Amino acid sequence: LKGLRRLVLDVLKPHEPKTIVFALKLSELENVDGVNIHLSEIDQATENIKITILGNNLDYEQIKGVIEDMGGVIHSVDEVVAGKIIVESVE
Amino acid sequence: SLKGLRRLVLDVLKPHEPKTIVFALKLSELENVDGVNIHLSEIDQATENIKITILGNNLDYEQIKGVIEDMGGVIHSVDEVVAGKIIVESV
Amino acid sequence: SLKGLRRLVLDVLKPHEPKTIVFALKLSELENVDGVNIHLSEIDQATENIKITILGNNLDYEQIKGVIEDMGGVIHSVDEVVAGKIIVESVE
Amino acid sequence: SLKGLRRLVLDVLKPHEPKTIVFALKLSELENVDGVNIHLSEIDQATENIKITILGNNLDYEQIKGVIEDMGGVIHSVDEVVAGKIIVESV
Amino acid sequence: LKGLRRLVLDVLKPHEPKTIVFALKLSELENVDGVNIHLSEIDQATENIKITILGNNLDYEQIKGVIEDMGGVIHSVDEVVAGKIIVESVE
Amino acid sequence: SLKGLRRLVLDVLKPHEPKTIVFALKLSELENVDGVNIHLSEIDQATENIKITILGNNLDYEQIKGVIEDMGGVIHSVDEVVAGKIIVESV
Amino acid sequence: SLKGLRRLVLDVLKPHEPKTIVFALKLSELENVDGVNIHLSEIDQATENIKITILGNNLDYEQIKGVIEDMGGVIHSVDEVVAGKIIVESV
Ligand SMILES: [Mg+2]
Ligand SMILES: [Mg+2]
Ligand SMILES: [Mg+2]
Ligand SMILES: [Mg+2]
Ligand SMILES: [Mg+2]
Ligand SMILES: [Mg+2]
Ligand SMILES: [Mg+2]
Ligand SMILES: [Mg+2]
Ligand SMILES: [Mg+2]
Ligand SMILES: [Mg+2]
Ligand SMILES: [Mg+2]
Ligand SMILES: [Mg+2]
Ligand SMILES: [Mg+2]
Ligand SMILES: [Mg+2]
Ligand SMILES: [Mg+2]
Ligand SMILES: [Mg+2]
Ligand SMILES: [Mg+2]
Ligand SMILES: [Mg+2]
Repeated sequence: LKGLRRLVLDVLKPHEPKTIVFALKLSELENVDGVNIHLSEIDQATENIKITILGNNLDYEQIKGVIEDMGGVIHSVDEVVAGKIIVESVE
Repeated sequence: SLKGLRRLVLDVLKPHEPKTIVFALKLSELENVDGVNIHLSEIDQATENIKITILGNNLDYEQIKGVIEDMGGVIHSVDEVVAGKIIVESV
Repeated sequence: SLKGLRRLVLDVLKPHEPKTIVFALKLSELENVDGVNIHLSEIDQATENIKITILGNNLDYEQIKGVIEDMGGVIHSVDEVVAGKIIVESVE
Repeated sequence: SLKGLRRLVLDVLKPHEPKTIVFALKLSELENVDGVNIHLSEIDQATENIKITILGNNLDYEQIKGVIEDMGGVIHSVDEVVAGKIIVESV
Repeated sequence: LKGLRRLVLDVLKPHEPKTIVFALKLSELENVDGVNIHLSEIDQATENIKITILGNNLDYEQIKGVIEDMGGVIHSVDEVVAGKIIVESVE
Repeated sequence: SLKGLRRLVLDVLKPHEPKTIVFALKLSELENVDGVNIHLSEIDQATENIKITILGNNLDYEQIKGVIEDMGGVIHSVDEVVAGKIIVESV
Repeated sequence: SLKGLRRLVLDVLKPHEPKTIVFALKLSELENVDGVNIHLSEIDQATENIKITILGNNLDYEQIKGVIEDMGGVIHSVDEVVAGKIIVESV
């Protein structure tokens, strides 16, 4: 258990494909334990989704690749957890 | 083994009849479904807004949507999707 | 064996009598009912609005509705339903 | 066997005497009462408003009512009732 | 496990002695398992404190004596828990 | 044996130097101190207000106050205190 | 031995480049560090404000500060410090 452990991505995307498709593909990466997609807000042609990815030594670029290949773009990385222990934010 | 779509939060519109209970039962009788939670969002005239949370393993979206429509329901939005081996909650 | 209806949150309106502790007792005595929670939402002139939470296994809605209605209450709406092997909570 | 009335929350009005500690002790001394919690809601110039939560097995309402009345208090309302094998919480 | 188990007191006391001593003396009473003193507000010559006393079969008169013999006064009993099971107030 | 001052929540005022890191460090090296948490409440032109939480057994206030003093800090108030065999939280 | 600085929460300012993932990775690769959490507070024109929480044992601040500065980061303030054997949370 090392490297990138959890990422929270601010992603913008068209209506297609559906977020279940995004979720599935991402979840199928080998170093990924689970993926959560939260619909932030849908608009006229786009959709704003918050993706939480849990894993072990996650390959950002890989993750960004799957996302972009499906027409989505990453607007920002909101949270990054790295290491042996999943450290939560102290608000 | 646990994989695929694990949880779906669905925004659904439907007529008073049949009652949410039938939906819950029918959805819960699906093969990979562990459980189903149907929360009433708001009642209107001849209409009813519910939030459907379906937990299970490698769930079939299409099979779920099918059940719902087969009962006069319609899916307005997919609010949250969880996929993978571990259930990940939104940060 | 866990299956069927597992939990219901019923919005019920009823005259003052019988008291809610009687609704609770009667509902709790039903077979397959693990427990019952009756929350008082508001008291009116000659009526009360109460929230009923029923836990159990493979619950029979009609039977539960029967008890509530035999008792003088009316179900205005089913606010929550849970069905299946696992009691899944609502994600907020 | 665990059954009957399991937990009550009572809206009680009482004179300043006797003290809430006397109500709590006396009620906790009842045959099938596991515990009692008295939360002071408001002290008025000649009376007080308390919320009495009583936990137990097959609780006797009339008996609990009696103890409260012999002590000079009166039950204004029954806010929550729990009954059966398991203690269920409101959702 | 019988009698008074928890008490929450609204106490008024002059600046001296320090709460550090209240908590310390009270914690030293026979049937007390622990004491939590929370500072509500401090004024020009006094301060309002919240005393949480946990234990088994607590003696109110003893505690009250210890409080007064130190200069503080009990303005009110905010919560009382009696019995075999520590029952929290249902909100 | 677990007794006396168990936890303290200290409101402290101190010049920017020495840094809170040194404060936490020297306090944590005290005899019966299990751990220390220093929370920066507010920085000012020449001073900063921190909240200090000290966990341990039969803690010595005089000692704690001493160390804080020596580094130029000052205890403005004692917001919370726990004493006794068991750690009791406020209700 | 479980001692010293256990957890730190640093308010940091930095240019968009390099990404926060590299910071999170590099800080997690430091000896003594069990895990790192970088929360995005805000993105500005040429800058970015992040809150970094570091967990581990007997952490070296000067080392952490260096890694950050070596990457263009700057520590505007140390918001929380935990030191000792047990991780203590702010009350
Ligand atoms: Mg919009
Ligand atoms: Mg409407
Ligand atoms: Mg009304
Ligand atoms: Mg009304
Ligand atoms: Mg209604
Ligand atoms: Mg209703
Ligand atoms: Mg009232
Ligand atoms: Mg009044
Ligand atoms: Mg009043
Ligand atoms: Mg009332
Ligand atoms: Mg004042
Ligand atoms: Mg005052
Ligand atoms: Mg007062
Ligand atoms: Mg100031
Ligand atoms: Mg200021
Ligand atoms: Mg700005
Ligand atoms: Mg700043
Ligand atoms: Mg700052």
